[PDB]
Amino acid sequence: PTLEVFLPAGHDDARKAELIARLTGATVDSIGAPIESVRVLLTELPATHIGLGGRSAADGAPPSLPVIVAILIAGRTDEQKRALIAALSETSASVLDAPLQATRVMIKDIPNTDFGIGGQTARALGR
Amino acid sequence: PTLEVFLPAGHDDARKAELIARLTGATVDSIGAPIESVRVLLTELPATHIGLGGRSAADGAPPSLPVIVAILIAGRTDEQKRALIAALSETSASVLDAPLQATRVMIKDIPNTDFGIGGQTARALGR
Amino acid sequence: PTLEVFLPAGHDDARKAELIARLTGATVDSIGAPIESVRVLLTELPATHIGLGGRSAADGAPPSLPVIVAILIAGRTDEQKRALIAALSETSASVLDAPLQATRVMIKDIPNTDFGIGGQTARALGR
Repeated sequence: PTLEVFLPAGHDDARKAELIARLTGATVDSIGAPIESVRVLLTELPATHIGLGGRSAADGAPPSLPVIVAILIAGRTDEQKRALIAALSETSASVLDAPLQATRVMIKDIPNTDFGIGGQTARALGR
Repeated sequence: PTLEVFLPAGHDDARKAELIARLTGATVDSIGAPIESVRVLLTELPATHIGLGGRSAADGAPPSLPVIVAILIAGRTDEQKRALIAALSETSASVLDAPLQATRVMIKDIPNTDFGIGGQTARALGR
Repeated sequence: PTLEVFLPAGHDDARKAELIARLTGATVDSIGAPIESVRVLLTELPATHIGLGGRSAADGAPPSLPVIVAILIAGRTDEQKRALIAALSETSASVLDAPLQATRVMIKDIPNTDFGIGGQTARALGR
């Protein structure tokens, strides 16, 4: 699985490492992915680059991050996704001290014909 | 809705804020999302990170219009999507003094099982 | 590296597998990433979702795909990035039978503090 996490700029290395550790744990627990297959990509945004309701965070918008994109090989059930969504949301909210209501998760379900690892498709690899 | 706007570096904070405000308004008009639900994420990239036709601006490609990825919960109609592409594109061209002809919008539908709002799935809510 | 390729829906599995293999080789050649580290996700788009000039592909827009978002651990040189943009663009255009001028590449650099592999940061792992 590959997570892209949009978060406010400013957090220190220890907090970011903790975010990575905890979101990875949340993923492993939720959808049973091998821990070494979980990739986390943190994308920091300045307040001037974050908008909610047409207002920038620099101009006082309420919190709107983290937004997490979770890229998964197709196959997880609806209720497994529901569990993933709950776990990533509560974990990222806790670590970053963000309101849970502000979190958003978007799963991108990728057909096994449409996903490549090492140049080989997930379908080729039996996934 | 969440818009990720891939933006070449160089615009000042006022133009970024104007873009956030006007893209948000275009989204509200075209697909009728509650304004408070519209998120804009500006992904500002150096010219060396942006390829057009196989080259960066630094290697001779013409300047880049924004590329907007519009992430929607599944369920918007074809007419709404048509209106969204037009509105976001006209707004981009107007705000950035740029050719309408080169504006880009890519819509990604997320199934309601795959979308998370405050830790709950869209489907589990009324969506 | 993590590549997301926006492409028209409807390509057959053989062509998608070829695209994944060839984009992977292009990435290894260009920036020297270990082949097993290269992940590719294809994001298929309906023609009504693909906007250029404020009109969708289904509504008569000129070719505008493939668009590739390449997320890299930071540290690649401008020359490496130039090579990557060229190779990804030429390869994806060739495989998908698309015009080179339609292609776009967007590179996101992730600091090694912001990149996770198996719950550990790239910096932790000596990357």
